[PDB]
Amino acid sequence: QVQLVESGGGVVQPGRSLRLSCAASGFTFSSYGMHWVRQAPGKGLEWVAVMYYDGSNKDYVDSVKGRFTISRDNSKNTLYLQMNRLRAEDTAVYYCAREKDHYDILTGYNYYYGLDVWGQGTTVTVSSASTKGPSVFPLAPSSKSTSGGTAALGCLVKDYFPEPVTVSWNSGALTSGVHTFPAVLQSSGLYSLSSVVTVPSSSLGTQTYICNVNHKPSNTKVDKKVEPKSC
Amino acid sequence: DIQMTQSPSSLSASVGDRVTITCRASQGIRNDLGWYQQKPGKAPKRLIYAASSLESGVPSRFSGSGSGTEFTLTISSVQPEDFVTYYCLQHNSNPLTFGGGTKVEIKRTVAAPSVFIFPPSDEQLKSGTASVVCLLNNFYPREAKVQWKVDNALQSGNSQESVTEQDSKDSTYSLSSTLTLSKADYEKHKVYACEVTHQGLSSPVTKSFNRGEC
Amino acid sequence: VMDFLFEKWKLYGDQCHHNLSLLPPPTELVCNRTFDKYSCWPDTPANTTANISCPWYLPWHHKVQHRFVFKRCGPDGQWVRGPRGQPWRDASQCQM
Ligand SMILES: *[C@@H]1O[C@H](CO)[C@@H](O)[C@H](O)[C@H]1NC(C)=O
Ligand SMILES: *[C@@H]1O[C@H](CO)[C@@H](O)[C@H](O)[C@H]1NC(C)=O
Repeated sequence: QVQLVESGGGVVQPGRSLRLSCAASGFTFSSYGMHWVRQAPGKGLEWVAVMYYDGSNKDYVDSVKGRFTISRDNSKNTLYLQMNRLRAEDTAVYYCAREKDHYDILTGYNYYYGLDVWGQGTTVTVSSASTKGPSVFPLAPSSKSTSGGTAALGCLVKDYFPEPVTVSWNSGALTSGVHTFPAVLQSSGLYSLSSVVTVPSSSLGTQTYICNVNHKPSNTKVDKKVEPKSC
Repeated sequence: DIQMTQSPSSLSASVGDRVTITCRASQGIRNDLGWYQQKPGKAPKRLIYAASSLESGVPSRFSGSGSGTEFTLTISSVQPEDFVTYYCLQHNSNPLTFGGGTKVEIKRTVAAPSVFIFPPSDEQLKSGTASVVCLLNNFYPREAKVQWKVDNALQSGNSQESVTEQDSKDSTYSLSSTLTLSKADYEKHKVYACEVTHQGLSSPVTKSFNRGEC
Repeated sequence: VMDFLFEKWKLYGDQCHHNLSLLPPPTELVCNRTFDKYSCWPDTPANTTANISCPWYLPWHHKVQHRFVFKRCGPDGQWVRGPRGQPWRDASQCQM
């Protein structure tokens, strides 16, 4: 029943500030040191901040010193993170972790045991982009040739914001050979992904292929038919 | 500032194999090191603490060892669910520092990619931009080289790549490469080619369509 | 569950908190008095190292009664933090 839950994440423009919260339960909140850890979209783990009980012992990773503030409200077992003057490098998922320490009286040493319990996390995206539904473009089968072996087709989900977007095929009926690619961040600051599926070249002409693109943020729901070309 | 050098970045293993992940600290950290497992889309989950101790409820195939500057994570026999990313964490000094991470991928035979090229869709051209996509389907290993050419003029800076996670079914990879440009540039150039360089290929493949619905 | 060491340790702490209760404000850049969980230290001038007789809650305090524990005050005016930012000091003389 010991759990951590981080919330307050979302989209915010560089320069503006955001506040994150971390609720705890199942354990005695006051008796542990709390950390924040973050992870950029495609990168590894990075430690950012840490408070203990006091809170006379707050430390921050260099890139956030004088920019982030960590605090805690023990009455309602909640940890906070003040994020100011946000920038690109702050774009990441932010976790909160628990750590136990121990003071040895005879020695005078303080022992730390590391981060043993984390939360699911919450995403923070710093960008000046506005919510936008994707324009769904078809990719047609058959290239140069026709009717021989196996072919491939799909949908191009271009210029949307923010993540995520769900893609389906024939309302979920088709799940074989389908590769929905992870979205790429375009230079314009907008996202764009490709969803693809491989089928027997014979299934063309009879079978109807429709990709089902769903972008919740903009309340955009599009169903696109994919048909062969001529030339 | 303690640097945590982790090796390797990614490794090759078959289920049942013995796996070894090493962590070298730039400064002595005693046994204040711990290992972490992270499944895609989920928060990290500690496996080893105090370097040599096993977290409660974790398989007995996971074991850590070492102290001071050298550490090692071991999986006596890799399991299908163990093929995921692992991080080491030092909690000795501030700042707290993690290793680069290690991605464990299941190993198979080589597999050349089936390549497909898609010209811009008429509906898109109407907007003023043209995206030409290239698909490398179910290949292996991940290492792949994609090259764009218009009028056999090698393109650079106008395309982007994306690769899928290893397939649960065949353990292969697939990547999409979107070459993007304006309706103008697209209609003064002549031949659009997608060149793929791979290991399973005894010779670089090039799939070219030419300036039309073709 | 009686812990005689803990009870004596809590005693020393109680004693230190008060004694630093009376002492008047500093007239210069110092390191605020404190009980760093080991010993009670007074207001210490910046860039100087403070000394104290080994704490009496120690079981072997009769063998180290003549020794000293040290705590450095930095030029900042801030006490010294260990790697993890905890109260830091030199109690080598006082150890068993
Ligand atoms: C600290 O004290 C030493 C010895 O008293 C002195 O020489 C030095 O100038 C001082 N260092 C500072 C103020 O950083
Ligand atoms: C302890 O501090 C006092 C006061 O400054 C100093 O005079 C004395 O030398 C120090 N004692 C030792 C043993 O270092």
